[PDB]
Amino acid sequence: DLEETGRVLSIGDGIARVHGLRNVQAEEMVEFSSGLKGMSLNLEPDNVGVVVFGNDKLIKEGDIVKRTGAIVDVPVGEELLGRVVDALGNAIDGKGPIGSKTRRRVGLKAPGIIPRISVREPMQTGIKAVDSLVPIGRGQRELIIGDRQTGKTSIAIDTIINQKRFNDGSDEKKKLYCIYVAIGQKRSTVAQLVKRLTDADAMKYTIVVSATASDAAPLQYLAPYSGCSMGEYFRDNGKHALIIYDDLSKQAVAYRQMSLLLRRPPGREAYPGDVFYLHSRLLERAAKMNDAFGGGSLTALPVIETQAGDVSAYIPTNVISITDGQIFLETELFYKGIRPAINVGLSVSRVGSAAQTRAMKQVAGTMKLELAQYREVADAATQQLLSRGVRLTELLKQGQYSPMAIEEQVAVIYAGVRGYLDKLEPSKITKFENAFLSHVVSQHQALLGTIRADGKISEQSDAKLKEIVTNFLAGFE
Amino acid sequence: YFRDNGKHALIIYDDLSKQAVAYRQMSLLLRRPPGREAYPGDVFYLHSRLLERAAKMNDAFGGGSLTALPVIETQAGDVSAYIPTNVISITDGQIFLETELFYKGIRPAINVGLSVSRVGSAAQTRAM
Amino acid sequence: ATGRIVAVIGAVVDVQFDEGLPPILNALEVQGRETRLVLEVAQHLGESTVRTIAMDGTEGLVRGQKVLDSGAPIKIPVGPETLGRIMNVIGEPIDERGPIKTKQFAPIHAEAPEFMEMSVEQEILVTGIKVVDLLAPYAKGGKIGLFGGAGVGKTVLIMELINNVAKAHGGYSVFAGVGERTREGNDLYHEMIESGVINLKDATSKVALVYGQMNEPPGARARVALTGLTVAEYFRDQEGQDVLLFIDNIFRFTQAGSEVSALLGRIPSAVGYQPTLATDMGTMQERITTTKKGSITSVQAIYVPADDLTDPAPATTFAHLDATTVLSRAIAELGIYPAVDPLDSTSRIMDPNIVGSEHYDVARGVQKILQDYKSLQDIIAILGMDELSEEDKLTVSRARKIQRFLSQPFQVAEVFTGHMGKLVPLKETIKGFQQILAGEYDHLPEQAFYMVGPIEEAVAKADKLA
Amino acid sequence: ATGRIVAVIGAVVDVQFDEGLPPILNALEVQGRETRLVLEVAQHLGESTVRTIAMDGTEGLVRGQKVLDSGAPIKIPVGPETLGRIMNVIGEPIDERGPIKTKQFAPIHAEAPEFMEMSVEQEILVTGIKVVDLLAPYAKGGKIGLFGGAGVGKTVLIMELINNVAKAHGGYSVFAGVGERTREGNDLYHEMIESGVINLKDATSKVALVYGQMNEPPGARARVALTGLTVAEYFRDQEGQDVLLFIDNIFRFTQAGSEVSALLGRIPSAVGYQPTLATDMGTMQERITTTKKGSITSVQAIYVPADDLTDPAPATTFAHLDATTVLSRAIAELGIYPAVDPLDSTSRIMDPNIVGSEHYDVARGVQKILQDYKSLQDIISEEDKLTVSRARKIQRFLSQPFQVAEVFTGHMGKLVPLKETIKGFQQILAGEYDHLPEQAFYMVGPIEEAVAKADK
Amino acid sequence: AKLVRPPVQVYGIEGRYATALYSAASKQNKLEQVEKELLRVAQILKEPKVAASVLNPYVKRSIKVKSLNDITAKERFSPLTTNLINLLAENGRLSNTQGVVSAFSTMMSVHRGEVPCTVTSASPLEEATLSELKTVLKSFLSQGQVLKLEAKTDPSILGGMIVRIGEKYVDMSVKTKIQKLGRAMRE
Ligand SMILES: Nc1ncnc2c1ncn2[C@@H]1O[C@H](COP(=O)(O)OP(=O)(O)OP(=O)(O)O)[C@@H](O)[C@H]1O
Ligand SMILES: Nc1ncnc2c1ncn2[C@@H]1O[C@H](COP(=O)(O)OP(=O)(O)O)[C@@H](O)[C@H]1O
Ligand SMILES: [Mg+2]
Ligand SMILES: [Mg+2]
Repeated sequence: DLEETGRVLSIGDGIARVHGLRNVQAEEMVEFSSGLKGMSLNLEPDNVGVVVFGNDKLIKEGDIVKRTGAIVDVPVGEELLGRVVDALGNAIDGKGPIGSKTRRRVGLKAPGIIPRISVREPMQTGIKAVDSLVPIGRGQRELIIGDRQTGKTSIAIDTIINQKRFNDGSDEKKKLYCIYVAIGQKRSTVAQLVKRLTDADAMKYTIVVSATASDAAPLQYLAPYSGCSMGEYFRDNGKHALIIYDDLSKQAVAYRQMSLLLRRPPGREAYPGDVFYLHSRLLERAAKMNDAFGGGSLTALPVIETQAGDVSAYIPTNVISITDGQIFLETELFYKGIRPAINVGLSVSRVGSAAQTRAMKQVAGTMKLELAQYREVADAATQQLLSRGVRLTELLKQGQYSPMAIEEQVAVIYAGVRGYLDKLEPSKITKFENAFLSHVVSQHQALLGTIRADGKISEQSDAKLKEIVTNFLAGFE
Repeated sequence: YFRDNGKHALIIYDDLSKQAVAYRQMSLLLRRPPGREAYPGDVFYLHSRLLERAAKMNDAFGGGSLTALPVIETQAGDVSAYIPTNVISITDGQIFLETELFYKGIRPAINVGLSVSRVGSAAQTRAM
Repeated sequence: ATGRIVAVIGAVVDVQFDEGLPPILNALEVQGRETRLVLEVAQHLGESTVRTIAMDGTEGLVRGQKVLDSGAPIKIPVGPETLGRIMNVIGEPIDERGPIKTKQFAPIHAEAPEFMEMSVEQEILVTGIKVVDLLAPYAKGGKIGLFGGAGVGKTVLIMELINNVAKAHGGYSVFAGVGERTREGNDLYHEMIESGVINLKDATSKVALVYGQMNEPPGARARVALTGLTVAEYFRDQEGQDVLLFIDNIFRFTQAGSEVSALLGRIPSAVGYQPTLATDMGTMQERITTTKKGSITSVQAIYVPADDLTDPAPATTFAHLDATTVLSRAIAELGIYPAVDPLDSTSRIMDPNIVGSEHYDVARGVQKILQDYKSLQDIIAILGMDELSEEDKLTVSRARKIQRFLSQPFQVAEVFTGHMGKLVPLKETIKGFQQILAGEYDHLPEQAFYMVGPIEEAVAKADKLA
Repeated sequence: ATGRIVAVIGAVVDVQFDEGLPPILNALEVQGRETRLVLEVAQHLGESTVRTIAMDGTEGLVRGQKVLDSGAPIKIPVGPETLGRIMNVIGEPIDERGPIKTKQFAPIHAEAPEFMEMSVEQEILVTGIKVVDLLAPYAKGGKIGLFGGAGVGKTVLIMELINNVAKAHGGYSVFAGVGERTREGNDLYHEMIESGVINLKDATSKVALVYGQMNEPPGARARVALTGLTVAEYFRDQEGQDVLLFIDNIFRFTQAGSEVSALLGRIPSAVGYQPTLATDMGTMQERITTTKKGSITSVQAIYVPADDLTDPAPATTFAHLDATTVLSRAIAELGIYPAVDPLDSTSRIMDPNIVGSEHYDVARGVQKILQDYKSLQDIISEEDKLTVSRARKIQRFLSQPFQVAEVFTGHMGKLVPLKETIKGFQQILAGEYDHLPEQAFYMVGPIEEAVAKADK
Repeated sequence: AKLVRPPVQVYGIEGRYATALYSAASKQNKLEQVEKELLRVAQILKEPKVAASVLNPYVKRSIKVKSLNDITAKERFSPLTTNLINLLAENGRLSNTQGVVSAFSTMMSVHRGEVPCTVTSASPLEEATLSELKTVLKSFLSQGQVLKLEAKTDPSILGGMIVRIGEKYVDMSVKTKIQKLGRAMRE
């Protein structure tokens, strides 16, 4: 038979030229006799080019290749939550089979103009710097960009952990299901990350798709789309999903490899001509659906690694032109101890200021103004400006794996920009903050609760905050 | 025509970079082997057998002449590209224009340092 | 004519017709699809086989699938019945409001206007932005191109020009979204709905929208620019109106040509683009022009890959534009906005016989002083500021003041900035720069000019500085 | 399976089989040669033809020469009997000491451990070297980029790491000489024989050597790293140890990969490296990790081409480096040995959540006081001189007498454990020893011996 | 699918189709039959009518192969010959047909053991010495071979004789002799 079965003419360069399959469709998942799977990429007048999703070593010439009749898809559903799957949706955590009952095509298209609606709901990252100056809303694509070892994966992990305070509540309109796609990272890194999430008890609502560095380049090229489909499932059912592609530079590298072994004309930095469409067709699927489609959304946090802080490279500028903002993680800031090393001068969120809560906006518009002044100065008043700015940057520094609720953050920024720290020693601010937090978590649960429920800061709550911070400040060093 | 009928002409190709790009498209589509910047191998021939037609005949051929002023657009002042260096090596001297001199108030922004006229004083009136 | 599919390479389909080989640029339909799939013929490979660019996704195609010739290029509905709608590249309405009940259809491929039709009128177009109007003023009917890397402010600038020009406009207006963010299209649709320009309940809409965005395969991104051109061409020729045409982004047209050209079996030119880059851009950009039968004022955003302003695509586009505005990242990172580069933007009407000798002298003085400051940059950076001549310190101070003043807050940028958008008339700009040049404000701090309106607000702020 | 050579082009040999094609990455023995020549399969060209890269020179190959398939990748002999011996890319002893009488073999092409076998917590590897265990600790199972070249005591540091890991952790080491100068290979061999690391007379040798020299076809120089990694993989899995795997150099591994690619006709990537650069490095490095049996800790000498860290080869090997040990020459001229630069040596486990807040605090304090000492020495008071004294004592205390050099200076060997290093530097920073002379810390083990020497 | 390779190999598309037919025929034992029918269909496809129709680059591939089927089926073709014909036609490899046939003939020129050898001398030879030379250069051969003599005459070699038998090659001409003289006396 030469219509539902083929013979491998020549395997090499990660491509299998297969003879037969007169009934195969473009982008159809064929199955090699070795147990492997592949995608029917090229359909030529005599042979079929098949991308192999694995090691070419497992394939010889003459091996029979069956067809599955289904375009490349992944298993989706709630059954994936708490599972570590690979780019093909296969459990690699040894916890049995994925009990999914529906599948979704990885190569779908993004929703058009009408099914969308402007971003309106907050996506609390739990990080003071992000939530205050770079607000991210559900349905946005915010780019985490920066050099190697600057704190990108840590930001993503803090976000996924922070979502825990919502995913245990009642209203299904605030819960957020997270997905972390790993593209070419060391596998030990992903194992340790999965453990870190298991300890914080954030696996019960997270999926981890891992196409690590030892996986074939087609797996690293497909993994983002498996993740985005697992997220589109939640998006199309009125639910909310966050997804982190960590990172897109390594998927771009894998695609460049796949393109050069196919002998396609390399462009700038030897990248293929369509290295932009590669990421655009993927980051466009993170959308906010209107109510006539479910109200669901999908938030994407693509990570990008720059070389020597160079942001005007090829792939960084591509993703900057695709996403709705960025978060610059400088390395000189990371060296001086500032962590998270967010360059709040260059970081931006175009569609986030409409996603802040009222209270966070009340304190953060201010804080942004004073930080802008402090940055543009670096007299008698400018000394005050510099001092307030130094205090505020010292307030933005944060620990790790400890994201703060929105009410705690607005309380801290309130205590900061209301002048109440303009006399303390900068190097002590941090500790003050810590101590302060404990106090407010002990003796002011009702104030935090009403700031939360109201989502705003009323004048009664403002006066309570002022009196509370002054009482604590007087009883301090 | 004018050159051969005793009259004097003055031709201005504006510019030759775009003619070279058109020829490069025709070549690459004809599957001819590309060279530097994917230009064909004989683009120098293309510009030379054109700029050589600008001569000054003697009085046994009417005395007419034909002056050429080919124009060339460089990318960020890179006169070491393929087509710029070809046309520079072909012609009898250049008139370099810069943008730094153009915004310093010097208009026409002729950079006198790099501009040369291999003909020189023989192409001037006595007073000038 | 009925052919079959013999090769499927990504977005390029080779189909073998038995008899009745369709000419080049024809549209073919693929039989057996849930949604319409149009293939445009690009080559004749011999053996009665033709190569085609698909206009949508090509997954699920199988070798041997039927294909029907339509016998004509991709025809889109044109007319006043297209205003307030949203059509994709092949002309289907994608706004979910029913079909476009117009009378006639036009083909998206057409010949550029001849030479005798070109008009040479050059009235100025006051946008209200200080740097644009001072240094690179636009013209009615001209072609405007906003260059700039990724994230420097092209889209905000186009939204500002839509707010300042497409609202006080008399004629119609077209917006062609060629490979850009879809959420930007949704936001533009709704912002135009609320502002009364698009009227969904009656037939008084003043804008037609075409959208093939960065999620579409390269065929759609390559031809949606031509679709928008076709709509604007109808509104210009067949009604003699005054049309505006906002294209964003036009670099995606060339980039899509490059994405498909590898598979069309062609030797790559320089960088990696198709060998036919310049002529493709020419046959597209020559249709976008004001004839003597109408007028098309075009504003085209132009991406710049890796900020390389010598990349073949923008370096080829430069010749097609009447006025260029080159946003720069080195300036946006100074906090200045809009990030226009005052020393790289040009215009064909910056001529003393057009904008008046006064405007010309002011513009040239601003450019000259900024260029001198740019020359001093390295000395100032290494050998300190207090090692300069007194005249040099004067020029440095004045030039920094001018740098700040050239910035201006936008009405559409007040969502993530808070400041109030200003609209500086031309006279106010000329006067303010006359005064700053003359040193009439060497006592205020330069910080007073950052992000203000006219010079009155500058001195008002400078007083508020104490 | 028996095929025949149908084409020879330099180091690329096309071999045609009649039946039973060998899978990719298999080893083929060319029949009828004085010396063994192994071809490694790289492609299936069709018409039952495979393409291969040769592990040794292809002089004297005739079209139609028989070739035997081995049914498995390049199988090297592994086991404790490898210790002290030297072997080439295919496991033949090149030390002229007879066969490597081991009991089992292993293919050099294996897969990285499964996700369920990884170790979930990073833990420090105690090397007994004060500066390394304080300022730039070595993660157990991580890759360490060892910078610096000649005249900074690099090979002494290598032998001392071997010795310390063998004594404290009881795990052997492997030295893969990827693209080594043969002169330097022999020099290192003899230095290892002297310092007791290798022992040509008994069964107590610590390191196993694997050499692929500068004068081999690029296939050999590309696969020698996998050969060394296979020896170390045996020591980790079947013995359950904490192995060290020295790779010198790693940039020559990348270069061999690039050459192998260019020979097979693949289009070059950016700069000039192979299109499969990141994937080559990944499939190599993802085997060096910790499992539920043991671990493998790799120390890789990094060469930076044209002193450019944004070059694709350093930029790609950096993604796998958990630490860094910079040997400066200025620190060597100052009499400090090991000459590890204290400030430039970084790490990725210098994190309180990992090394504990105590250790992190002591190390951060040492780094801070050394940085302040440099900033003060920029000028050349009240307590600035106190910091200067403490910093001079810190610099002196960073040095250490290596056992592998006992034969030279007679000084004993000091394997300072982590607790005593932490406590000693804690006491030096607390000012407890502000009165001792600064020379009382030069070349000392724990702080106890520092005060003992301070007595004299 | 296992293929039996001929003892001599030809390359290019010609050689590929030639060895394809060799394997297809040796798997049903019709070597001489398909060989003679190949030579005859080669003669058929070279008569000006069809030899001119076959290479017209516009005649449709389906109609061309159908007409070619019509033409070959009348000579009572065995299935293998018309199979190869249709395989060449539906692949557009018809202008090469004769070449393939040529190649195939040479393959049989090795199956029968035909060793082609040349003996080039100054002047034409009489067949008594030619026959004793056939005997001489037939003595080299192993068990079971036949030999094809193709002798040419060139006075440029000024005498002697050159025996190029397959790959073996002895040069007993006076020319290489006097070149040996020149090079040896000069050195
Ligand atoms: N806010 C922080 N506070 C304390 N430590 C931090 C903080 N952020 C990062 N770190 C530490 O600095 C290191 C940065 O590594 P991290 O994975 O978080 O960033 P990365 O960009 O993903 O690095 P890589 O390029 O290797 O993936 C981590 O070891 C982390 O523990
Ligand atoms: N007039 C402006 N004022 C302040 N910020 C601006 C202004 N214009 C652009 N920006 C900055 O640029 C970002 C978006 O610019 P945009 O036009 O969308 O980039 P692109 O060229 O990719 O389309 C904004 O988030 C903002 O940070
Ligand atoms: Mg990471
Ligand atoms: Mg844009």
